[PDB]
Amino acid sequence: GICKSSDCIKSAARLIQNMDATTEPCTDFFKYACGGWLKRNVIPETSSRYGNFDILRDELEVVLKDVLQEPKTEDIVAVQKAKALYRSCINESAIDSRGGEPLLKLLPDIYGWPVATENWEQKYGASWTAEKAIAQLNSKYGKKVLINLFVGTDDKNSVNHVIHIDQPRLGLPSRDYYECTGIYKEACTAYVDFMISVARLIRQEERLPIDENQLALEMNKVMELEKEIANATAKPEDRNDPMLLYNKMTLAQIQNNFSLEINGKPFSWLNFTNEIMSTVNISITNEEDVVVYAPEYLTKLKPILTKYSARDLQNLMSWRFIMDLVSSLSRTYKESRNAFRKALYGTTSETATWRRCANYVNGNMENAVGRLYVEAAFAGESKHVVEDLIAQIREVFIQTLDDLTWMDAETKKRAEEKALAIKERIGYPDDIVSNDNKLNNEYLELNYKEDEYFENIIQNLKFSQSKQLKKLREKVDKDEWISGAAVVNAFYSSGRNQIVFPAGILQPPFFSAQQSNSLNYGGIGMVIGHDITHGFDDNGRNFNKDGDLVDWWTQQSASNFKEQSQCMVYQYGNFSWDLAGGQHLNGINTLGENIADNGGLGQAYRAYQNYIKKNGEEKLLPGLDLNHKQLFFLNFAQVWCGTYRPEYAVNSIKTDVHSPGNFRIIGTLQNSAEFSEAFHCRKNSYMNPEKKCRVW
Amino acid sequence: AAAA
Ligand SMILES: *[C@@H]1O[C@H](CO)[C@@H](O)[C@H](O)[C@H]1NC(C)=O
Ligand SMILES: *[C@@H]1O[C@H](CO)[C@@H](O)[C@H](O)[C@H]1NC(C)=O
Ligand SMILES: *[C@@H]1O[C@H](CO)[C@@H](O)[C@H](O)[C@H]1NC(C)=O
Ligand SMILES: *[C@@H]1O[C@H](CO)[C@@H](O)[C@H](O)[C@H]1NC(C)=O
Ligand SMILES: [Cl-]
Ligand SMILES: [Cl-]
Ligand SMILES: [Zn+2]
Repeated sequence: GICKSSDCIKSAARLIQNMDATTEPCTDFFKYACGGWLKRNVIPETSSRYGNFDILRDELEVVLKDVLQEPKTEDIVAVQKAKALYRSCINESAIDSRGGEPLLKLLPDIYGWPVATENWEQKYGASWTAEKAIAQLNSKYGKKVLINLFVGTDDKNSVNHVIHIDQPRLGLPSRDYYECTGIYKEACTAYVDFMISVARLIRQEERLPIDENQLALEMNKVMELEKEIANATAKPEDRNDPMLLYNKMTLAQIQNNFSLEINGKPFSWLNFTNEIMSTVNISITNEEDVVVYAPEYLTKLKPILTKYSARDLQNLMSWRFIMDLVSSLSRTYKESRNAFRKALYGTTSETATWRRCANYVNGNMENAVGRLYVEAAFAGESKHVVEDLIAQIREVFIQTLDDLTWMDAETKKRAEEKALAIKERIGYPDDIVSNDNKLNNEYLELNYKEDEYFENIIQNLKFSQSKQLKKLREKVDKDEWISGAAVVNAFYSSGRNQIVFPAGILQPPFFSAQQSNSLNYGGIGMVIGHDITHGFDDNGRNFNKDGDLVDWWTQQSASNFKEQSQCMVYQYGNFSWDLAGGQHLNGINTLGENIADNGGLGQAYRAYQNYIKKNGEEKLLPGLDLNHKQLFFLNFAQVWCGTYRPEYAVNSIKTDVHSPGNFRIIGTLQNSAEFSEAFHCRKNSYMNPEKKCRVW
Repeated sequence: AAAA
């Protein structure tokens, strides 16, 4: 009766080893499905979180090591530069011998770092301008400080690019940290102690007199400046609706509305925008359209930067860039970083050098490392099987529209328009394997020296930023993938109306051609539904079938969506996370991902029921009293098995737009009538409550 | 995104 094939057994073993059958599925399904995993596994010293995703990403890093470390004579140019970059990164001897020499060479190009400079006012401060200072970091190194000017896809014309103006990403994980009291006092102290440590080492390098009280004063001033900038930034709750965010206006208007006075000299946006864009030979006039995402920030910024000199501002601007570079320097500089990462993430040790490097080259040469990965790990024939499952779930999503009692039939037709217009990107672009020319031409502008890691990373910062600003006048590439192939994740692009499933997630426990379809639908099936559902989530649902920010919702169907989805906002809002000192989840920040989980699992289950009706049942797995209907739900839960450090649990609640592992399982299965039926759970039990939140 |  039951299956007895190697791939059936591997499934059973993993399923049994992970689950704890001495717990009631109706009392706590997380502790039921993962209890076995929790008992055996402990968070590694280098990790802040650990689970199925983080184990697979660590298993993916091993595969990247194997290919990058060993050269081959048959390898093309694009590959050689990837492997050369890896060898340059892992050579500790070569890096350590330089010390902070590469940084001292670079500081002059970014108008120096005043705290670790002598007579700065005369050297730079004299002929210093807010435009050229912020523009250098932005244009040369891709570092956005005070003003975050970048070039991206236009929300109302998804084929066109346009200059965006937004608030900058802060030094600490979220604006919430800059209170610096209670749970944040630890991090804020370490952050300023990290500033001083790096400042001290640079002065020792330059042979200047170390005055401890002068370092402490100047760097607490940098903390004071960033506290004001942090307070001026809008909360994630006020950036949820993209219609209220998108505010297109010309540079002419921006100068009239959002004028600034930095170090006496009034700020010129025309001079500033050109200083950046002139790097790639493109002229900007006052009649240039600019999507301002943070108008309230710029308004609040005016009175902040009027009471701070060029010194105080360049101390922050230079520090914010140095902070990133520290990990590309000697062990002496990396020591000060690891101290700060203990307070923030809870990690007692530094990530293995070969793991940091494998990921760095994978991030700066996606297609090159993607080729090496899919050549080794990924099959290729599996791409056919996934394409079918996506088509099945896409149809199952449309089938559900007719059943929905809160959408008028005109909005249902417009929802089917987007649903059928969703493009699917599976595994990898076939270009990187077959077409060698295109791949070599991508990294042609890059020349790496094996004994010059810091010059290599600074080169990659130019190549990246240059590649982006180039696109301002270009029609967006429809063929260009958003993610590389060597990634354990899955994405949706609102701008392209595109679902993406890299080769990294097309593996157990999510998908395998051999393993039971129950597990496939429970794993990848839910993920496919999730990223489809992102097309119609709180942000997702404001974008048409061409990925344009246009309203296609009736004032009743829209009003209903809010009313219906407000359920999940309250549900997840009423979850106290023990690992984060019993703080409640931000139900508004997590809504988008929560909607996608609840929608995806439901869509995935129906797609499996359509498979049951069409293909009948399949041989059960050994050593398990669970039937095929349950193994679907068990596999879904085992996807999210894992635990967090308290230091990063705090970090997670404020930043992460995802709910933590345990509540993604509980939250959705509480809202699943099919789960309660499959596991025969009584009404009023914790995993089967009366009120059930539903959207898709 | 599914995870971070
Ligand atoms: C590391 O760099 C040093 C200094 O340039 C060089 O002598 C050595 O060959 C490199 N080591 C390896 C293992 O590549
Ligand atoms: C921070 O911003 C709020 C408004 O969001 C304002 O009331 C307050 O004065 C600002 N400064 C401080 C130090 O709280
Ligand atoms: C911006 O102003 C500065 C100072 O007057 C000037 O050197 C620079 O040429 C101007 N614009 C550009 C695009 O460089
Ligand atoms: C818990 O749910 C109740 C009822 O929906 C609601 O009044 C309350 O706001 C929720 N708690 C939160 C979001 O903290
Ligand atoms: Cl900043
Ligand atoms: Cl860091
Ligand atoms: Zn998602």
